[PDB]
Amino acid sequence: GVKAGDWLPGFTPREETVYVHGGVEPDPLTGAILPPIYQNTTFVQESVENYLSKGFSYSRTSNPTVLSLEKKIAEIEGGFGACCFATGMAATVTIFSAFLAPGDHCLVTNCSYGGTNRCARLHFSKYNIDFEFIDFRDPTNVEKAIRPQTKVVFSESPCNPTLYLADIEAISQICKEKKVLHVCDSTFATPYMMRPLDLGADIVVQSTTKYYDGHNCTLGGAVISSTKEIHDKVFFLRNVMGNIMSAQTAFYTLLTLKTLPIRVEKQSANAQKIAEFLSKHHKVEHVIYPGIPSFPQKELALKQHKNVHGGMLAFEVKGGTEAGIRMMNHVPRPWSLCESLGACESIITCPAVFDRLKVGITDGFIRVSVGIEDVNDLIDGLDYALSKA
Amino acid sequence: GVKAGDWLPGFTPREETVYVHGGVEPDPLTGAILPPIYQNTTFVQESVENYLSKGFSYSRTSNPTVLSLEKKIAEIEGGFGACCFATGMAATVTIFSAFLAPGDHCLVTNCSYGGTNRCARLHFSKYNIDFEFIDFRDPTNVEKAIRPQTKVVFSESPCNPTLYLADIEAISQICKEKKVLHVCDSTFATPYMMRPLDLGADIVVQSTTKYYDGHNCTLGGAVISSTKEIHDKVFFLRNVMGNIMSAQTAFYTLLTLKTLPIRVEKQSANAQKIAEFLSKHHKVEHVIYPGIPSFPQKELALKQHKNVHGGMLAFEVKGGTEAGIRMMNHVPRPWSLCESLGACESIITCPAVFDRLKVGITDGFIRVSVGIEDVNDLIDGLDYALSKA
Amino acid sequence: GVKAGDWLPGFTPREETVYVHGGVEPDPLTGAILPPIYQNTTFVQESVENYLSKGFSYSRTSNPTVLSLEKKIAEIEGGFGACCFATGMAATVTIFSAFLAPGDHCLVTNCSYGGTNRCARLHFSKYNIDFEFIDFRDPTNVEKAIRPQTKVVFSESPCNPTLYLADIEAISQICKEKKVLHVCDSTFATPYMMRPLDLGADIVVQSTTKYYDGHNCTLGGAVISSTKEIHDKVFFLRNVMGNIMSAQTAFYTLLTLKTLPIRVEKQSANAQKIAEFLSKHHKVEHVIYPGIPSFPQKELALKQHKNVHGGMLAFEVKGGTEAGIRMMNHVPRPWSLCESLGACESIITCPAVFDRLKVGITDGFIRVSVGIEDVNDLIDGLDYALSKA
Amino acid sequence: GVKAGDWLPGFTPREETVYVHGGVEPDPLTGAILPPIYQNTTFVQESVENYLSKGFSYSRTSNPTVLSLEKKIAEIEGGFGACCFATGMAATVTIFSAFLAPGDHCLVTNCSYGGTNRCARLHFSKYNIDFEFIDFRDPTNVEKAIRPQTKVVFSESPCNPTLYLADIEAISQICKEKKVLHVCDSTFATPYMMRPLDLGADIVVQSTTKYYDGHNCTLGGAVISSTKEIHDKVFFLRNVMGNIMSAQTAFYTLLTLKTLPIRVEKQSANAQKIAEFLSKHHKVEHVIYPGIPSFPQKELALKQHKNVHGGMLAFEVKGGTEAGIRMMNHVPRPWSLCESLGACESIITCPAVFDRLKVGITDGFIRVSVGIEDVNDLIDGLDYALSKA
Ligand SMILES: *Cc1c(COP(=O)(O)O)cnc(C)c1O
Ligand SMILES: *Cc1c(COP(=O)(O)O)cnc(C)c1O
Ligand SMILES: *Cc1c(COP(=O)(O)O)cnc(C)c1O
Ligand SMILES: *Cc1c(COP(=O)(O)O)cnc(C)c1O
Ligand SMILES: *[C@H](C=C)[C@H](N)C(=O)O
Ligand SMILES: *[C@H](C=C)[C@H](N)C(=O)O
Ligand SMILES: *[C@H](C=C)[C@H](N)C(=O)O
Ligand SMILES: *[C@H](C=C)[C@H](N)C(=O)O
Repeated sequence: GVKAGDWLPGFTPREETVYVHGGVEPDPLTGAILPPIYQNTTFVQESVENYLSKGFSYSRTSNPTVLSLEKKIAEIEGGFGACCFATGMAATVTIFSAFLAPGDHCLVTNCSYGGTNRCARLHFSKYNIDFEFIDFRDPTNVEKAIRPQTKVVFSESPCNPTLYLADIEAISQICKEKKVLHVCDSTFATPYMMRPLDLGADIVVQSTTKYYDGHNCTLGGAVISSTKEIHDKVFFLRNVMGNIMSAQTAFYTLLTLKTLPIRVEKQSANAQKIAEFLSKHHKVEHVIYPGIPSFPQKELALKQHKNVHGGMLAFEVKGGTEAGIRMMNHVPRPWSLCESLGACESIITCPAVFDRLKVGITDGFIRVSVGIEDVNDLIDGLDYALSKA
Repeated sequence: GVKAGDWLPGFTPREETVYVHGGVEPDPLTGAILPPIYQNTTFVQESVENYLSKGFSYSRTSNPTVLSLEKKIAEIEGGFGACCFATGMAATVTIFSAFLAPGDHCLVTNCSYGGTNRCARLHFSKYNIDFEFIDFRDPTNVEKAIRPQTKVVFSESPCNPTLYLADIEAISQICKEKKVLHVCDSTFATPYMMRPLDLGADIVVQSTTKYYDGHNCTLGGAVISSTKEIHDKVFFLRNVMGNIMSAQTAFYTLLTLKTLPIRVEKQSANAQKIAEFLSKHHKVEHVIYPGIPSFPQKELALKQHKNVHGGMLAFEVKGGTEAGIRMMNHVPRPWSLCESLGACESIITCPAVFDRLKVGITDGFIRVSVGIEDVNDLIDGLDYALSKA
Repeated sequence: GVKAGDWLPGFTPREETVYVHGGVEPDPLTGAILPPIYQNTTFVQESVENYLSKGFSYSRTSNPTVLSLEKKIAEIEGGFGACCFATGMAATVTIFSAFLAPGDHCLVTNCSYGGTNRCARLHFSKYNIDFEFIDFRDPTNVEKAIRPQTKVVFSESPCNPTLYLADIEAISQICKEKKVLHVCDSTFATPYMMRPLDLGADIVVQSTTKYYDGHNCTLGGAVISSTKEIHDKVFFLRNVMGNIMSAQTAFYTLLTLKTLPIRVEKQSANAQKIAEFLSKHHKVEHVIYPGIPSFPQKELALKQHKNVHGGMLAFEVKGGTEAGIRMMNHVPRPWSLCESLGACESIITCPAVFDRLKVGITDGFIRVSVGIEDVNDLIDGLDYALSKA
Repeated sequence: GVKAGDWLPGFTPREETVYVHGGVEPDPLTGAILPPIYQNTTFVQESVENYLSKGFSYSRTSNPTVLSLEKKIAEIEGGFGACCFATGMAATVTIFSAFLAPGDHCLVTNCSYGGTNRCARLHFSKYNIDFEFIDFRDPTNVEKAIRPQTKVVFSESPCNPTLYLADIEAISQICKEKKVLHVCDSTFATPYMMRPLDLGADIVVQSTTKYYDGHNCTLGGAVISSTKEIHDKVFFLRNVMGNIMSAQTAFYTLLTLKTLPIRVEKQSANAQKIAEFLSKHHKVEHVIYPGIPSFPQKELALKQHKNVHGGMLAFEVKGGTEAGIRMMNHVPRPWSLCESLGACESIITCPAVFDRLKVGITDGFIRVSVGIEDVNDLIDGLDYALSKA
């Protein structure tokens, strides 16, 4: 006995259905199929006694549109709850703010996203928090570097920009044994390819700017928590730091998330073909893509990646820095020369120009974000650029 | 000589590249990869003499964000130019307002979208314009029905809600011989499946509300004209009728159009499987889908549809009206019971309750718009509803 | 016995309170003090039987945000109901579309807004509708020009750009005697200065673009009807023409309307001072402003205008067209040289350059929209411009 | 030589002109009178060498719409530069993050906004930063409380919710002598009433949520710095913390700031009349408003407030807590029972329920934010509620 507008009780929607509908139901007041945008700072209360009945009071603390996105994101990533932020850096910084105090130690991948690196070094370390950067490719490095003061192990997989993988299940096992928080930044992967919470991570951080948005439209971040205790700590501190996502951003991301599976499938199919083309090009010294046989962590890629190997790839042009620069300066449309990644629009950048040599970022190293354009235009443009290297 | 930011000279970008990038280059002032939203009524002029240098004066007439969308739409549909409107109905009535005058005769598909039918009968016919509704399935019917006062032949394909097809190329040949304007509403098809301007139509009308948007987010319309003379008449009259699209809607549509190929591929693959499922179901009386082998206009569908047979299908439940209604009252989530079509969210519609019998709209007749959810959830939901019917 | 969140029963809110709160109450579901933006095309129905319970089905026909604005506008203008449109021209054109048929006659002010003029002449007259342009300054001209075929008398007061007044109560008396519809465009006045429905008009048309918005942000129109029968006709035809306002525009206008009284008071105080300054300047041949003693319809202005004499003024520079042009070309910031009016930003334009001499628009004639800047900057800028005339 | 579009050289525009036009010129590309919304994540670079020519790379770092708002805010507040943030709390915590390090002492008003108090105690003090809450009413208290480790003196004026004043100029003289940073939160005052940078403060923090917005529409924060060195530290750290304002919020705030002078004039005139009414009411125990003659810091208010005494007031109901609660449960529309302040809509707040006794926040203590409704409706509503108390 269930009617139009109910899910059938006892059934779990399958993956692509969750991207379309998770966290959202038609508006109860009007039936609007999309939740309205609560572009609104404050919420009227029925009486002094009934404060917070209806659930809301002030949009810095929580907002209904933002909360619909958080419910969707928690379902997609497999978490107890999620908090959404103005940016991915805000999400990351809130984890550092909540879980570290002076005297604590934090292990971070040495090939982090650069911003994560700069916020650790140039900011939180003034609170006498010890950040140690290590090679997460071997989990025993993590196990050996954990101290009694270690509170957080912060992995990223694939890693910005070298696309190293971290074995998330094994690191989680180590972190569970040592009772330390395992935080994983899986922005490059997407939950469609890898869900760190499924593999035992305690927290996931996402830049929703990148693939969740996928359109170069909005900035955003999310923290997805494995437990209520962690979630409530993140939520409380978000209210204090004032870095919640806005209702309009959340509306845009509720919309673009619906297509994340078909976008990432297309981007990943394009990236596989581009990586194969570059691996045969004589001006190209090395290609990094988890889907080609030369990838050094192929075994882990096949264990840890679902569905696809992602839209990110990297390569090194022969001839070092001058050659990388000539190539960049001649990459034609439809490519865009710019920062960011994950978008329908294909993007290329040179991480070093825009030492570093021990992090993998060699002289002619190029990070490529593959979009959903026709792959022949993308390949023709790279081939032209490489003719100038 | 080609540098970053230039297209390779002498290359036509491929189709999916045009969906991503058509009509848009990075902002010249800032490099912004998306054009900014010109949420702005009026445009400052540098002098009386240099009036309309920079090209804009007032947003009812033209607006830069709307103009970017129009360039993209004209490129995708293969037209000389496009005009964007607040809604598909505004686009349609602007065509009727511009190209019909008292004493004129207009042939319309008798299976027209019901709105198009009702603006003709209940509104424009008070101006002594004669609208004749005829069966467009056989082009010879069109040729035979043309009269000395015929000015417009207004086809639609597939037709709302019965999915009858019209042979656009054959009708265009007839219209070209008799010197009559051919207008085609290809809302249900999408330029990814069928481009009437390639098949000889003089004008295309689109409800961008449906598939161009594809997210239940915005209303919009577009008129794509084969020639400059037609385009300039539409543009002039849009300014007079005050029914242009807004900048914010144009921005949303510029974003959602980038994924139209992958969305329509996913929706159409889902629709093919749903239509096969329904065609085998013992409580289903008839199934209409241009891609299943029993489709009555199979030969024209294979000639006229490019990649897919679309996301729309229709079927009738055995047991007549009471069974159709019981079925629709029990269709569970992920389905939505509502009007409209074309969206990521799958939609089930009852065309009678949201004579009718003469041209297909039967008792238990159900119009289905297939979204991008997991097809197995969609089928599970219909199978539940059918078992309750 | 009434509590927080109720109006006291039996009391009518006063004028400025209606601009702040009319048509809107906190969201029942969340208490949001502002209504959320229903950026949403379609609305899910509970069952086939309960179609249109909850009130909505499709945003071309009606949308909740748009309806909140319509309720506010109907209260502010004193009408039974209001319909909102994509633009003021759409509102006007819908009145012509609904109330005129071939053979009918329509009286229109000869100093109309130009667009109204061009849509009558260059478009509706092809339906054999006879538009006659007359001098509304004397009501007996209206009474003498009414024919048995006259269905609409269309007044505008103050008139674009000459600021002639029409005696709205007297014209209404004439129209009631002859049983013809009196439609008044009171865009230049605002309901804060004159409510034609209070003076017996049957319909008001507004470009909400101008003062209701007041920020050069959105386009919009409204039709406010004196009766249910008129309202329902406008509503039905809006659904057919597809020219409804969007939810986002309605949200912007729900916000900017809150300040219309304080904006228009400031603009009107500035305009009075500017008009006094120009009336003494030796390069200025004539100044038109209802608040200065030289205004020809001063008696009617004092009868018909409440609170203020408005933010619009006009003047003629000595030396004809070349002098008007030199002046325009040298009007400095904070002035903007552009079309439109009613905004926080002061705007100046020359109507003729951008015969006409019998409509009042003389050679050196300048239409001025006064904003809310400091009046000394505005006057200093005009004085500088006039030194170049 | 000055032409349309130029300011007169050597003239400082007056204050209300800067609210309308500060930081914004017509779009160079199109003449758009409002800057377009750069709803856009990343910015295309023309070459490796010309990196950050055009001035933008990524919206977390800087965005053109946000930068226009920052220029306007810096002009209005009288600063070298401004940084805009997602919220006022983000602005505040960015100040604490940049200018405090372990071992540092910080003096804060004991009547600080409660959020500011709770980010200090419950968060930054875990970094061995000592926050001391002292009575800022007498500047000598500040001078006496400074210690060798004092780095920041953080004043607020008027204070949330008690409306205590701090003598900003005297405190700035003390801070300049002791070489200590003076930060002033003048959210309640608005730059129209009081500019701390003019009174010697080193930094101003604003919740733009409140009066800059004034419409309950957006969240936002701003930090306005007296020097380049301070501004560059704030900017660098905003990029690291990921808490910048978004382009859409900056667009709303650019619009709402244009009317801040006339809004605050209207709200303050209403608040003066409400405060006089309350001061005469037999069920009112105490009334706090800086403009009524019994205000305890009347002399400083007359020295420090420019045009108005603001829209905030507070009062206590006779009969203690039960009476205050009965009163608030019966305050009718147009009042809203909720958090926040500064808006067109009048708001009544209970600060305890939305120790406290030591610094003013008594039993029946009610915080009132006066909007721009008709003052007689506002008073009628309070008089009804008071009669029920
Ligand atoms: C971009 C990014 C971030 C930072 O997110 P923003 O949204 O840019 O603040 C963090 N981690 C990774 C892997 C990232 O790519
Ligand atoms: C929906 C539709 C229309 C009308 O478009 P709106 O955007 O709803 O005004 C016209 N033709 C077809 C085939 C349609 O489906
Ligand atoms: C501007 C105007 C119009 C047209 O309104 P739009 O919003 O520009 O379509 C109609 N009447 C008057 C008096 C006007 O000023
Ligand atoms: C509201 C407020 C804040 C915090 O600003 P948010 O925008 O709510 O984060 C800081 N100071 C005062 C005085 C405030 O009123
Ligand atoms: C980070 C820029 C600060 C950006 N997302 C990138 O990786 O390019
Ligand atoms: C038309 C509603 C008036 C709608 N697009 C439909 O066909 O459902
Ligand atoms: C009309 C332009 C077509 C505009 N509102 C004006 O009067 O300037
Ligand atoms: C703060 C809520 C956390 C709010 N601006 C208030 O003081 O009401």
